[PDB]
Amino acid sequence: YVSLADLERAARDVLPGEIFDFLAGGSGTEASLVANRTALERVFVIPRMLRDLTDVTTEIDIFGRRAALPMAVAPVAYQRLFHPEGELAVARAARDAGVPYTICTLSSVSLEEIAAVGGRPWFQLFWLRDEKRSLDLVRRAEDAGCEAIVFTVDVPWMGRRLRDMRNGFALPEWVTAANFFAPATWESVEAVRAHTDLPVVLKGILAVEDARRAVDAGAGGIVVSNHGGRQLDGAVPGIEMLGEIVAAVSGGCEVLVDGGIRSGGDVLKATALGASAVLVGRPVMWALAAAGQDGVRQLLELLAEEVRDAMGLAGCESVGAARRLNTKLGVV
Amino acid sequence: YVSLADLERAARDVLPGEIFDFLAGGSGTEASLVANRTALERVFVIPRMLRDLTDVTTEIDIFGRRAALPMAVAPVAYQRLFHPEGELAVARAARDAGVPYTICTLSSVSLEEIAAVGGRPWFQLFWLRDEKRSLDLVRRAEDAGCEAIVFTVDVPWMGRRLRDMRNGFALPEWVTAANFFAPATWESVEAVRAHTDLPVVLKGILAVEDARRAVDAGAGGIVVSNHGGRQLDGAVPGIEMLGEIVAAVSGGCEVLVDGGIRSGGDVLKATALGASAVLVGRPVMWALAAAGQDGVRQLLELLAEEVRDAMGLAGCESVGAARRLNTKLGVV
Amino acid sequence: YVSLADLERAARDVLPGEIFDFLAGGSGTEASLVANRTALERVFVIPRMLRDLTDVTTEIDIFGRRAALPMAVAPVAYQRLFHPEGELAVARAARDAGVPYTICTLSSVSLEEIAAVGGRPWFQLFWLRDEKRSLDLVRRAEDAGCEAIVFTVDVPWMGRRLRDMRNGFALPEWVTAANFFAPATWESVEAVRAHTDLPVVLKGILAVEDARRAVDAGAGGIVVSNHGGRQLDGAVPGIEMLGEIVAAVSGGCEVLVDGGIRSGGDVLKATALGASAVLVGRPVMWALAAAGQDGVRQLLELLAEEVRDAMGLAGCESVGAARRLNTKLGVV
Amino acid sequence: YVSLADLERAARDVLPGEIFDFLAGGSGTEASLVANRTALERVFVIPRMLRDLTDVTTEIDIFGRRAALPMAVAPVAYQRLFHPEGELAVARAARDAGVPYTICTLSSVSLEEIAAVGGRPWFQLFWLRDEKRSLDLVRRAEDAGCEAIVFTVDVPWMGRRLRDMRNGFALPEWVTAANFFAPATWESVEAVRAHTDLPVVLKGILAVEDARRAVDAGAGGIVVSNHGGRQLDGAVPGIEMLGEIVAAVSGGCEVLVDGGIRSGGDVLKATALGASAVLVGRPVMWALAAAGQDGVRQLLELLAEEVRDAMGLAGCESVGAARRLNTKLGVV
Ligand SMILES: Cc1cc2nc3c(=O)[nH]c(=O)nc-3n(C[C@H](O)[C@H](O)[C@H](O)COP(=O)(O)O)c2cc1C
Ligand SMILES: Cc1cc2nc3c(=O)[nH]c(=O)nc-3n(C[C@H](O)[C@H](O)[C@H](O)COP(=O)(O)O)c2cc1C
Ligand SMILES: Cc1cc2nc3c(=O)[nH]c(=O)nc-3n(C[C@H](O)[C@H](O)[C@H](O)COP(=O)(O)O)c2cc1C
Ligand SMILES: Cc1cc2nc3c(=O)[nH]c(=O)nc-3n(C[C@H](O)[C@H](O)[C@H](O)COP(=O)(O)O)c2cc1C
Ligand SMILES: O=Cc1ccccc1
Ligand SMILES: O=Cc1ccccc1
Ligand SMILES: O=Cc1ccccc1
Ligand SMILES: O=Cc1ccccc1
Ligand SMILES: O=Cc1ccccc1
Ligand SMILES: O=Cc1ccccc1
Ligand SMILES: O=Cc1ccccc1
Ligand SMILES: O=Cc1ccccc1
Ligand SMILES: O=Cc1ccccc1
Ligand SMILES: O=Cc1ccccc1
Ligand SMILES: O=Cc1ccccc1
Ligand SMILES: O=Cc1ccccc1
Repeated sequence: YVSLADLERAARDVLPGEIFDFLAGGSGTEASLVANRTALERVFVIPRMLRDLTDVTTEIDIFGRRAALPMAVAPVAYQRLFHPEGELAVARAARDAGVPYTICTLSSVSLEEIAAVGGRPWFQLFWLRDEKRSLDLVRRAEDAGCEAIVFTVDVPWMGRRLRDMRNGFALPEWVTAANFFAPATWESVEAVRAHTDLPVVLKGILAVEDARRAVDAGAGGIVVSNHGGRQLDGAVPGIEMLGEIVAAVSGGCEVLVDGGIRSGGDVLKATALGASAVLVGRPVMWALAAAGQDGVRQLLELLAEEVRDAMGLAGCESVGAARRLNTKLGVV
Repeated sequence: YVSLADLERAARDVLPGEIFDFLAGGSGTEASLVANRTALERVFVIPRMLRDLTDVTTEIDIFGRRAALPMAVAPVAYQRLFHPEGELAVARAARDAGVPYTICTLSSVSLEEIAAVGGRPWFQLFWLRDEKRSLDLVRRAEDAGCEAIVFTVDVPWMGRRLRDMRNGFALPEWVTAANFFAPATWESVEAVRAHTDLPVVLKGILAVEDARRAVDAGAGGIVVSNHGGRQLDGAVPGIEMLGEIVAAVSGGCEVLVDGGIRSGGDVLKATALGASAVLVGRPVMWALAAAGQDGVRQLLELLAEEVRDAMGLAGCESVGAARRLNTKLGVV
Repeated sequence: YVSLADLERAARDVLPGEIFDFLAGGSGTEASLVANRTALERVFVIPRMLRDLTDVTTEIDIFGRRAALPMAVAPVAYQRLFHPEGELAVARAARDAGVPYTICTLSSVSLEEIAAVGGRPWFQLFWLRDEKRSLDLVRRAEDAGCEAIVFTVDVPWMGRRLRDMRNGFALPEWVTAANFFAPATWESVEAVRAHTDLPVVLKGILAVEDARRAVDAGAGGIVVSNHGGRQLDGAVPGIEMLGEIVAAVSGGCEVLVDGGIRSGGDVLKATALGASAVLVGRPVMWALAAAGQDGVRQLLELLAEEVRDAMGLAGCESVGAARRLNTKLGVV
Repeated sequence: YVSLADLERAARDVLPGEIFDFLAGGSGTEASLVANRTALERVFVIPRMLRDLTDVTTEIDIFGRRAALPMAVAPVAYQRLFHPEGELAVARAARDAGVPYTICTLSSVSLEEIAAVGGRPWFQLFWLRDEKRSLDLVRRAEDAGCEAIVFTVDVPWMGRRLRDMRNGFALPEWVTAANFFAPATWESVEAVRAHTDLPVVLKGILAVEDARRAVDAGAGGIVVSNHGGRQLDGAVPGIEMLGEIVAAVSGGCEVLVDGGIRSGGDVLKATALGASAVLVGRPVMWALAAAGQDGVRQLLELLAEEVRDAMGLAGCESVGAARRLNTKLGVV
């Protein structure tokens, strides 16, 4: 595989159509799904030349741990839909690559099983029916050795995914929510913050004032995101809000971005716009579908080489240097 | 049906081509018809997160009455072209959904018949040959229980609809103007205002100074509109003027918009740009053609669910909150 | 015919390909030819409503004569290429419609013959080999009753028309320059100005400072133009310079525009951007090819109806009112 | 041949696919390769009229020598891939046209052989393994009569050219680096500057501050360039940075540009944006592939005629006048 797009073609060949559509799809007309790509494609980097590249490193420190790349695997529910080893295949590959893996509340293998793989597991939270049960998922994750709580804040309920409606998609019998909902509010955030000493990271922030309030609320991070175009159809891409958000928080929490990251050059763009790191979703699932654990490993190796290549071509010996790159908007 | 576009495909299957073209078409090169869609597609919403959604409501108060959604059925002439029950089918569905229905001067069923259906009927006025006759349509509508007079101000004469010219389109013998023209001026507006205590709503305003003068003239509302691209070919879309107009009137009348609204997400965009409410035209006729009254009911149910979904995903428990959302222009 | 585009299809059917390509083509990659259309299509008009349209008139006064429309027939060389009656057919139709016709230095019928048709003939000048001969064409035109000298200033030499090169195009033997060159300068302009009391109109101005210098030089008008994309490939469209030029001359001469005018709505756009009038080239030749004099008459009747329709839909009882319309740039 | 695009079609016919792909390709998704073209196509020139064109000249003085056109042949490695005479064919044609030819460090004929052709040879440097060897290539080039050292500064390592990866491309046995690497830094630049009295020209500058530092470092020139989209995928086109860079250096060194120059009109655009001169890469290789030396001669003759045509149509008797032209950005 020489690009992430080789993995999409391979996954489309193997997966049943309805499962590929569950993975690929967005809400509504898929305007936000398409815009994630449009927005990255319009961004051009202004590279620097003639800088020392003796010791180029793609490593970052985030939430108290070194990561090999400025990237983590996004939370994607129900990974046994894609391969029989599901979450465990992906988590093992992530661990071996040195990148954090986000364990989902709707994982198809229990969070404790996945955490036992090792590595840098984070845990993604959906707010449940009651405060007490939500907090017991958080405590389970903490007890299992997860390093951060990624509280998804863009899902008061799930968006309208028309592909899934048209296909009548449902989980096969052999895929379940192995860890076993209500709209979250700022009160819910405070309940979680008070319940754990782990960093709380709010995923699905797009308004500048929500980013500021996240810092004020004691978040350790945010993920600037439209949920891969799966929630509000017409929501702005995160990449379009990122520079404004980075300025507004002015170092008060880590600022991650996701949506449409499909290469190491896209990772460079995100960092040049101010991101601490990115999440990658769909491509990880394509690799899992195509070739299981070894597929995910190959994807992460490819991304690592693309990120190193882009950084050095742009004159950046470190991710911090990449954050200081300037950008220019173009057309098409 | 899971989107309004499913209803267009269904209506195209059933209607005779020349009738579909009367419905679908615009004037000239159809530049304004296309631009209505282009303009909405370029608008992205910046949603808010973590707000209380216990009691999300899509209701609004307008012209002294509660409406179930921030939407009314636009005036569309000659609805018996589309289904044999024509206006009565649509009016019954609108009533049962709690949304206002605009009775046309060129209705194919008499205004009194349609008003007798109940609901929240408004009445759309075309200025006639003489002041006295125009005013007698207005008084008829008022006597029949219509709640607002929607004075169409963008039709000194009808635009050049080339599809209709090419097809040699004419009304079938079995469709007539069941209520049975000259260019309206500001004097005409004053004559109507003096003749009725109902709110007068000027439909087809696009210039900012015309919006201000409408308020000064005692209008209770305006509809910011290029008449669905059927009048001046090259007229700006209403959605492109709306934010400027909302600012200029600064609460002095209700500001509605129409043209290309095709989803609850489009309704959210319009409200985020400052609209009090939208009108929907073509899609209502697609539903009527496809399945009569029950079709229109299904369309309104679908729109209601899309509007609620979009509002809540965007953090809005009320339409007023939606009006306070910010937006960003994108590409394609 | 219900649009000017119906006439292009008709002309393409009848003309030999190499002649159609001589007519249709531009220089180079045809970027400026395409951009003339792109630029008009991006312009949207903000129409006004509720104004008195009792006496809508499309007439203007220009160069001391009333014209029926704010339009003249552009200079197009060698009109016998398109129809055997050539210039005389077009001139007769123009006369009968009340619009000026521009007689070309490279006309295929002598300027005196064409002037004898009557109407409002103008005369287009290419600068010759020597001052004395150039001035004798000007004096011939004046003696024949031409009303204005349209000095073409964008042709130091002819552009590179690749269609014509690829086709090996040459004039048939039966088409000649019936009135029978060097680069013009500002000195040439002064020589012409001193030689005639007719208004001198400089055609092919695009830089703002050239527009100002034209006024200072005693021009009675300019035509803001890239020569229909036939001269510099990459030259800005005139419509893109027009508003800036209108502001800079601040009423010191008439400011016409050409390039891509294909409807009465395009005429309205040009006037809203500040043009006194437009020239129309290719479409007049399409009508001539399709149906001779009667074709040109039908085209002018169609344009007159489109201009009246657009003006009134936009609330303009006069061309001066149209000049006061505002515009908004859109997309696609 | 009447455009440079006729030469691409001819080269595609003759070359083996993998060699055509080595020539045509870019890195990654080829976004920067495409953007070079997009960016030029969006630029429109505002031509001037009525200026004296008695003695139009396309000549410039650069690096102490007259050149016939504001253009040089870009460095392209391994020209024997394209034709058996390789570099010698191109160098002879360049010499006979009066335009500089850039001899590559990775030339397939030795630099001394190519320099012996005569003309205005420049020499392109890739930084080697050690300072001493790099400097001995520079001294070789100087001893052979090269006039400038074009130090390529955008290649710490070669970009990821996916076409070449997919094709498994390798040099045939009969093509070698006939003159026979590490990342260059600002120290490397100083070492070269101290070693030669020839002008040092830094090729691959895109950041404004890198342009300024180049002047401060004693460069005689820069080439504003993204390496034809072959290095960082997502790097801004040089043409998009050029105006800003020209302003920042404020005459302190020559400022060249490359990437996508495909006509004399593109040369005019570059000069209007402030370039001293352009480089042309791919098209020279197309001509070499199509017809060897005589092909390159025909290409240079065509470009010379296009540059003269564009300059004069734009009112420019000299390249300096062309630099004073203004431009406007358009769409598509
Ligand atoms: C099939 C699928 C399932 C997802 N499940 C979750 C989830 O359970 N929790 C969550 O916070 N995000 C979820 N996401 C959103 C991703 O975490 C991420 O925001 C999104 O996929 C955008 O990134 P991409 O373009 O890299 O896929 C899901 C995405 C997909 C495609
Ligand atoms: C077939 C048809 C007939 C119409 N008749 C009228 C009318 O009688 N009065 C009026 O004010 N508007 C009329 N309109 C305009 C609509 O009220 C509305 O402004 C327009 O359809 C734009 O909305 P849409 O894109 O939702 O269709 C008509 C529209 C259509 C398509
Ligand atoms: C076939 C052809 C011949 C032309 N000949 C002349 C000419 O002799 N003199 C001149 O000033 N312009 C000439 N023009 C330019 C036109 O006057 C006008 O500027 C141009 O056609 C743009 O308008 P259009 O898009 O309406 O064709 C010619 C145009 C065409 C298509
Ligand atoms: C096949 C190929 C080989 C190249 N080799 C070199 C090189 O050895 N050194 C260098 O500085 N640039 C090299 N370049 C880049 C060119 O000098 C130039 O920057 C680029 O081709 C952009 O111009 P174009 O669009 O005119 O091709 C190469 C380009 C191509 C296409
Ligand atoms: O978009 C995220 C998602 C998560 C679980 C089920 C369906 C969708
Ligand atoms: O159906 C899954 C879900 C997840 C979070 C909130 C609401 C629903
Ligand atoms: O307007 C900001 C922006 C940022 C990234 C991509 C597109 C737009
Ligand atoms: O565009 C509105 C309309 C109304 C009646 C007849 C024809 C068209
Ligand atoms: O033909 C219908 C009509 C309506 C209003 C004004 C003029 C004409
Ligand atoms: O320029 C304002 C605007 C508003 C909505 C859509 C497109 C443009
Ligand atoms: O573009 C104008 C023209 C005029 C005469 C001959 C060829 C072209
Ligand atoms: O070939 C026609 C012509 C016209 C004006 C200037 C130069 C050439
Ligand atoms: O930038 C001004 C403009 C004017 C008309 C069309 C396109 C652009
Ligand atoms: O892009 C330039 C190049 C040079 C030598 C080998 C391969 C590529
Ligand atoms: O492979 C060729 C090369 C050239 C310059 C730097 C690194 C590699
Ligand atoms: O924004 C500057 C620019 C310059 C040339 C082409 C495109 C953009």
